[PDB]
Amino acid sequence: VTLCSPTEDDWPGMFLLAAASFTDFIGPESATAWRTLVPTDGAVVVRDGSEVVGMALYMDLRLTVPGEVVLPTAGLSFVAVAPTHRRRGLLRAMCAELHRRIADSGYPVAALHASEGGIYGRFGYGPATTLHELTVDRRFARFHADAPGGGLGGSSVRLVRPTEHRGEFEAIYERWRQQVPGGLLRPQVLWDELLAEAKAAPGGDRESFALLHPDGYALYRVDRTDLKLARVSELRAVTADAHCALWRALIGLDSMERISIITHPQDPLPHLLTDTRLARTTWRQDGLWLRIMNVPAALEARGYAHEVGEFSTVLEVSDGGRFALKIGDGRARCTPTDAAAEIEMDRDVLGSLYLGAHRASTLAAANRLRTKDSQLLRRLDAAFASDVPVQTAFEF
Amino acid sequence: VTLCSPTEDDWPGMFLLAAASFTDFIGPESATAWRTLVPTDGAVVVRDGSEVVGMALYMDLRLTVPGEVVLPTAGLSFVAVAPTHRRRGLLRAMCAELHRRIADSGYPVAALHASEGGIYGRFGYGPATTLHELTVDRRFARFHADAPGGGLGGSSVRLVRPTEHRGEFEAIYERWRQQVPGGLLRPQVLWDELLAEAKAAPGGDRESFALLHPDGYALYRVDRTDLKLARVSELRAVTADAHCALWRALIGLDSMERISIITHPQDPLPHLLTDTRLARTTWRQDGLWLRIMNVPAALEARGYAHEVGEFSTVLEVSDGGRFALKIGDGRARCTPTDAAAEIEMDRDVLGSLYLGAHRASTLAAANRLRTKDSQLLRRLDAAFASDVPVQTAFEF
Amino acid sequence: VTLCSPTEDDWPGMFLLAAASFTDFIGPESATAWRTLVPTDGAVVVRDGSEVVGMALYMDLRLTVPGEVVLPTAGLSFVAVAPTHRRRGLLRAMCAELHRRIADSGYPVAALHASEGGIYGRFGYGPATTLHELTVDRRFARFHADAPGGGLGGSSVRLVRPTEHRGEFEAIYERWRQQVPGGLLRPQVLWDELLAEAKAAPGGDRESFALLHPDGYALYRVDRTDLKLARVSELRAVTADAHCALWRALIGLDSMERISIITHPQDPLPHLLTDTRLARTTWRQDGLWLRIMNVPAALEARGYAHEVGEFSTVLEVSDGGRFALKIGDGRARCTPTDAAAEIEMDRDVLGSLYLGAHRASTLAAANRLRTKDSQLLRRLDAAFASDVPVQTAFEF
Amino acid sequence: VTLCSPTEDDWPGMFLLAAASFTDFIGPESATAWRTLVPTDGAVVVRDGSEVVGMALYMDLRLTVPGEVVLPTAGLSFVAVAPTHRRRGLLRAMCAELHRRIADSGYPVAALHASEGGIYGRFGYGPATTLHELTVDRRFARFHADAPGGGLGGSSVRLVRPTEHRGEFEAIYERWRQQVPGGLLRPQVLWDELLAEAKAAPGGDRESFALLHPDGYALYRVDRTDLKLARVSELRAVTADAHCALWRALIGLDSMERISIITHPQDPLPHLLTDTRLARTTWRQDGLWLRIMNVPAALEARGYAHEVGEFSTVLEVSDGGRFALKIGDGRARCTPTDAAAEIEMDRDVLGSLYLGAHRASTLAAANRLRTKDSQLLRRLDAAFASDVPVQTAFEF
Ligand SMILES: Nc1nc(SCCCN2CCCCC2)nc2sc3c(c12)CCCCC3
Ligand SMILES: Nc1nc(SCCCN2CCCCC2)nc2sc3c(c12)CCCCC3
Ligand SMILES: Nc1nc(SCCCN2CCCCC2)nc2sc3c(c12)CCCCC3
Ligand SMILES: Nc1nc(SCCCN2CCCCC2)nc2sc3c(c12)CCCCC3
Ligand SMILES: [Cl-]
Ligand SMILES: [Cl-]
Ligand SMILES: [Cl-]
Ligand SMILES: [Cl-]
Ligand code: NA
Ligand code: NA
Ligand code: NA
Ligand code: NA
Repeated sequence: VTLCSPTEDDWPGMFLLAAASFTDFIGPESATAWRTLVPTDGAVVVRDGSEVVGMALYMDLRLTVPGEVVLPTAGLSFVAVAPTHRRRGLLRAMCAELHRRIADSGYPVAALHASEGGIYGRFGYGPATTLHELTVDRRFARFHADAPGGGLGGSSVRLVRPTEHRGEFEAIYERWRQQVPGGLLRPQVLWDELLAEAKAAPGGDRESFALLHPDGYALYRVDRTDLKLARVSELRAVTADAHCALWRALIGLDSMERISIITHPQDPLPHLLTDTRLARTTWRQDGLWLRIMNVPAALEARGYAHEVGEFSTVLEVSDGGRFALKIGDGRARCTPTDAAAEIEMDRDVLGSLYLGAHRASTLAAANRLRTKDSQLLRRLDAAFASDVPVQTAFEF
Repeated sequence: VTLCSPTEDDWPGMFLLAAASFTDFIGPESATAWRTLVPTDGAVVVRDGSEVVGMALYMDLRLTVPGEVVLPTAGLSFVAVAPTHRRRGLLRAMCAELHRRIADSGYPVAALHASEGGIYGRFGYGPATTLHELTVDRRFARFHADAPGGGLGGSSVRLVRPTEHRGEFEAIYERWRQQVPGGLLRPQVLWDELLAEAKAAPGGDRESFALLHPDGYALYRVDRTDLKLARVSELRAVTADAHCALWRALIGLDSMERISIITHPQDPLPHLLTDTRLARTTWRQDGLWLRIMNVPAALEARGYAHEVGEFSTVLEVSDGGRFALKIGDGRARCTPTDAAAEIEMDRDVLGSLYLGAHRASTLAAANRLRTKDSQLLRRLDAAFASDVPVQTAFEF
Repeated sequence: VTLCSPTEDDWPGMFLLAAASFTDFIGPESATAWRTLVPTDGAVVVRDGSEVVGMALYMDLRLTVPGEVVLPTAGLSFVAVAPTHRRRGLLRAMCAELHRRIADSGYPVAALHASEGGIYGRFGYGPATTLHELTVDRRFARFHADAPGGGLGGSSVRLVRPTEHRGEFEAIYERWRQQVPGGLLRPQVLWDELLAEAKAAPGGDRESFALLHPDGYALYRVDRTDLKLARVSELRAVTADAHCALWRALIGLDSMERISIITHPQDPLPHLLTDTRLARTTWRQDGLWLRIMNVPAALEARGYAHEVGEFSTVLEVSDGGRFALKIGDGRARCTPTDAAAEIEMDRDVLGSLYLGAHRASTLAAANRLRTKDSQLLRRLDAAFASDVPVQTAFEF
Repeated sequence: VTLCSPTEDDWPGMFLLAAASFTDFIGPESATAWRTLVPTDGAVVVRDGSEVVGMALYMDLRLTVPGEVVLPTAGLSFVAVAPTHRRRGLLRAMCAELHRRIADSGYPVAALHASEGGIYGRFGYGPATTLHELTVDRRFARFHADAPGGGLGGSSVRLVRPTEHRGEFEAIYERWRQQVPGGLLRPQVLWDELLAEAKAAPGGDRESFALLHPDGYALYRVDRTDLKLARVSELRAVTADAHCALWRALIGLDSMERISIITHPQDPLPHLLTDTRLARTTWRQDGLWLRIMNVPAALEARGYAHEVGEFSTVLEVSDGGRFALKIGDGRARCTPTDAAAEIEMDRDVLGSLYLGAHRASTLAAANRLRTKDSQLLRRLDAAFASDVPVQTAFEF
């Protein structure tokens, strides 16, 4: 049982583990496009001797954080252990090796999407964004008088084929991802992938349509089996006008009973309607998970709330260092100290605070975050809070 | 069609409308206990001529708001129009008369629980609290190492019969309701009611049990039909230790597969577990709705966040007045002005901001709240935000 | 195995067979009220030796037929064979004995409600009325401009308790049953029974409410388990105005999603709505079954369509006689003949034609009704057709 | 927003609206075969400026009406408004333009199949045929002694592949459609379409089989997911013998639990069985909708019942003219008058009466049809009634 970087001979055996480990496996044709995002020495395999019984890799990503700051981010993916090799500490050995390489490479944070919620906490990953499915019964949906874009004359929104308006989607997404915490750069090869999934599959998904505004788009398709449900796969809106305009078009899908979308907890859609209760939360789950690789680099890189007045404290991350933390004028200075800790937390808890999805007060109440000063707790809450609500970009 | 205060002759006819309008009607035996909370001239009936074709009333309540401030609150309830008299503007006439009496009586706010989400917005009520159902698959549930009360020696929690420990529940609730925004005073007659529902009913609900801590309780019963589901009807915890201790006991119900509870979005329970994903949000909805009766009285009565620095603005409520609003040191001064408005909103939107459940930024994005100053929006957000998360007390 | 009229000693043993044979058995308390409708020698029991292993009886009923003519009718009911005695020709022996007594007593027709659709055809019973369940999604339901009772001012309909308005229901029903084919006289003891079922049962049915017009009523209750469904148990309307008025009230039940009713195929309700498709047929089945005991007496008693011109024919009922049938001026003369048959049918087929529910053309196409003259078929169709659509009164 | 006849440049944009508006869209390959049935100037498009935001067309059809009379019929289809352009009166403008062209072209009637039951009533369309789904549990099904084709010797019915017996299906259908009200001429291109859908699709429908008699056929396939259900897509029988013979073969499908078919309310199938209750009505809905374009032309073209004696009246269609109507010897004469109206109805109500599906008495009871003479109502009922029951041909 040896842990190595895979050669080109190892990949056929990795795809077999992938096929047997992930249901959604789209096969080696689209594996070619995701492979370009893996750097040299981005991948580890465990061989028994011989076959592949374990793999993990990371991809080079660009993650937007509060203050419209863009961090180089190691995206962990394709993590699998063979059903023949469970409870052998392969995951722990592979994660330990990639984290070593990620840190040495100079990535301040790593990120992943979790197949289960009970695995990644112990390797220092905290859930950092919340997926929030809204299902609108669009037969009852009436827009509030206050709602934008209810005036006479033409609609700004067009119904289009995705593949004929690639340039415009790219441009709108690029604007979106730079202004929103949780935003990821989407490279050309993932746009090739996205627009390939937009066409109908034999005995599979139905054809995707697009609603296009100057400052937003919505990709959607009718459900395979439930022909009265439209699923919005992706809605990117740069302005409140574009968001409302796009939803007026989606509520216009008069052959549908229900529109569902996976969005964020602060989606304004419910407030656009006369009955806020028509936008039912049907599903909630963790989205992006964050491991803070370099605590000082990460805390200094993001912006903080300007409303909270300047304050200093000593933060201890369990096995992650102890730091004098000074926050004022929406910037942080984070420097080594041996002074007594005022705040203690595990590294995963910091990940969960970092994009403003979770409040320090909430984590404190569960004793995940320890301090003996309630004032300092209120000040952390306010500082780490994100002006622009955190959203989830795309699964990787 | 005449609108009057009901005499004792009108009540038999009101109960018939209640029976035909509300399914959960427990009949006139428990109507005697809710009737004590209705003041003289708290009720209006519409007669056709003759029978009752419309009714509405309010009850005298005490609602806790941010800053542990307790407001006299008109609780609207028992609102019904006969199926024979729809679309006749009876609701609008009854609401207009009660609001007149509520205002003249000197209540700064009114509140209700909504049977539908599309009715009460137009009479100035805004959803102010969020109900959040968590369903825990307790077969997988393991408490995090950080979680309080995992040490050796005795449990602090006892399994008891509710009716034998009334005094202790009352005391714990009284402590809870005074420290939590959304808290309501529960008078003796509603404790009589609650402990009567605690016993098993023939072909109805099963027997309620209680878990009792010094600083918290949980009332729960097994589901009528699903015998592997335990429903927590009510969990009141004054300390984080009590909350964790009570949940360790509930996760100890080893004959159950699932524990469900209707709680608030900031419930720390998910963070007490090694797998946060085991506490699934199964249901979300509006809880308490708030109509601000006197804008200056209400805005001046509540506490604000100490973290935001002193700031002044001019708020206009549509048909509710225009005010110079000055917030600093967690207090507000709200005085008449004819100066140009900086913020505009309908009266319902103010209700939704008032207990900190909804962010001004969110409502602004839906154009329910208008300003041309993003800095002022950030400052409102921060100020109106509640240190202690808003919870829902009991339905009325 | 001996077939006899039961003595008062036999009844305890009949109730046990009833309990074991019919689920809906309400027990001997309400068996006292149905027993009054059984004449002396109206009942047969089969004893093994000793216990009751078979029973059947008939009740004295008054059935309205086309031409507002009221026939004395033997109502077959309480028909059961013990599970220990199947395939022993007990049903055939009991039916043969009661039919003998019914004929000798001078009843022109017998009737029953069938537990299965494959039993009673061979004893000469034909399905004569059609039950037709309409389920209205009342959230979408809007009344057509043409619909009666949409004007300003008071409603004619009142929401009442059934038991407080017995006299008025009785009177309206009595008017209804005399003008509608399928109508049955409802004696005092069955009104006692109906108004006893109107009150709520512990772990059973919910409380029944009534909508009362001068010329119609609707009894309804909310479903045990589905709390958004209202079931209309009984709607009697003497005028089109009363029918529309009552449905405007039922569509006013704003807490309900769906109203269901068991009605007849020609119910005008769908045409009262802007969308006829909102009144979905959810269920269809045979209602009342008819055995013509005396062919000439029955054919001469009912009225026929005045529109068809006078015509003569020879009808043969298989083992029921052969008759010269002359129909003109909406009356029939039916006299013995040995002349060649022009029409042949089994006795059950005549039952199915007799109230106008089924067309001779339809039964002819299935070769249940034989003739070599298509003109005669058209003339039978037209003659037997009922001006007033046939309805089902109550189950017995 | 301009309304025009589409050029060949407009069609790509029409197919995109079709794809986004109709789920069942089979794509432009089969759009080529339906396009041949659209005359020059049979189509209208609405452009925004530019893209297609609205379309509607009509096809040249031949509809059989009572008296085996065949009318030229404008078949409205492919009617869609873009979700971006709702509530802009595009449907009303397109329907107004096509109705103008249809009338000027000299079509006496137009017809459509409705996607919802609440749209087309206001443009003068009445539901004229009833779809009636029967589901037979064929494990219990035993044919009555009276049923044709139960004798010894060979079956007349053969199990065949559809595509190998096109000529014979065509011939039988052609005979069927000329003798049945609701019948449509099926042109060669729709037989090409029907026999292309008869073969199995990858991850789609299973292979269609045919039962072939000299005087009837039944096309059927096993359900995609429910492998114990056979769906009869189409059963055409010219004689009662052929209908019974085909059903004896379908009840012979011994691997199936259930046979379902969409048929008409007067289908004799239930009467072919010993238990009529085995043929359960599972579904009912409106089929073909009829707009009478020229009232006199339409009323004079159809045959009437010979049984009703000669009678005269004055019919007023709301905004459709007023006519002296004289019916006798199964023919109508319909001429202009200013004499006082005896009958009044909207144009949609006439459509609903025209093929005999709905009775004037039923529509009168809902006040859709006004007269102060009950005798005249009985005479209309009898006259408009169809000897041959009305069936639905194929959806367009
Ligand atoms: N990284 C890749 N992603 C995808 S699509 C998103 C899947 C959802 N997840 C399912 C399990 C939990 C995490 C999210 N496809 C592919 S294919 C492929 C990789 C990859 C990883 C890079 C190496 C080349 C092979
Ligand atoms: N006010 C009362 N409450 C209750 S229990 C909570 C019901 C849930 N709601 C269901 C509908 C929406 C609002 C909440 N029971 C009673 S009984 C009664 C009153 C009353 C109102 C006071 C007048 C005496 C009669
Ligand atoms: N005749 C009676 N009816 C009823 S209620 C309707 C039952 C539905 N059926 C269920 C099975 C198929 C027929 C209809 N209850 C009773 S109780 C009783 C009799 C009786 C029959 C008369 C003799 C006294 C005992
Ligand atoms: N007219 C056409 N029909 C069909 S198949 C029946 C569909 C069911 N409906 C679904 C919605 C309600 C009405 C019935 N396919 C096509 S494809 C096509 C047309 C068309 C209309 C003619 C213009 C060429 C394009
Ligand atoms: Cl999102
Ligand atoms: Cl709560
Ligand atoms: Cl009925
Ligand atoms: Cl059909
Ligand atoms: Na809005
Ligand atoms: Na914890
Ligand atoms: Na009407
Ligand atoms: Na037959």
